[PDB]
Amino acid sequence: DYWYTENEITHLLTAQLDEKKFSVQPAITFRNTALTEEMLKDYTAKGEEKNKILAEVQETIKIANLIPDKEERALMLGDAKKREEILKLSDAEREKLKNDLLRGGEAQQQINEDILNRATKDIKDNGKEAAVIPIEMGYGHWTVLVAKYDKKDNQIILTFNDSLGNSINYDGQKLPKLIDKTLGNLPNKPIIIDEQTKQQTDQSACGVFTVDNGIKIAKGQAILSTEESKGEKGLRLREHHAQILTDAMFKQDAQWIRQQ
Repeated sequence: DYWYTENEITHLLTAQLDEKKFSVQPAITFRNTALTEEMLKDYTAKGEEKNKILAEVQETIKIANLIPDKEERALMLGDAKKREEILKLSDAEREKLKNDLLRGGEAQQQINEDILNRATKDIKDNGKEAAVIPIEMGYGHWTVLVAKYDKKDNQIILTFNDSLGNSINYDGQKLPKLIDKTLGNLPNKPIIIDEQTKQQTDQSACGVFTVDNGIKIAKGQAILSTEESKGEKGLRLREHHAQILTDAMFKQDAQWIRQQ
């Protein structure tokens, strides 16, 4: 509603960036939950180990019901109930479910690398002066990474910002780990510039500033400082974004307009 989806971010960026000079990449997305061997026992535990887990799930349901915050309660309870359903499946189906989960996670990390590499190919081989990559650090936690290339020094430079005021190391250095996995073998290590500019602490505003930061960084212009970001700037940007959207795609203007 208030929260931007990748669809708007991509359109807003494309609409405000010369495609001959700038390439807008599809989003790099990270899960915010870690996969653990213990979590997977929901799929692999059999016999008594399985019975013990089903037992704890059923107890959780009984307690999760009591969580005082209504929104938090619904989330924890819904997930416990889902877990109960999973534990009730056949061993064979729990196994397929686990494999689906692992397949998706593997796809996600390979696709994330491919986007970083494509962005790098764009600025290094295809004449683009910037590649803009929207980065989702978690559900709706939109941030931006802009890739540029100094040919004279054969040097890749990546510029990041998180409008909420987190560093690029947010959530266990997942993004720097990706960058180094993908590009840490280049003749010259990628230089990382973290703008670390807190702009607005509403998670609703992440997509608004992701767009504005990406555009500005792409063009070599200073992003909106903490000072300029105060007040109704997030609103004005959002209104402005709805106009740009309206000047083509009406349904996404209406989305950005909703309250939440």
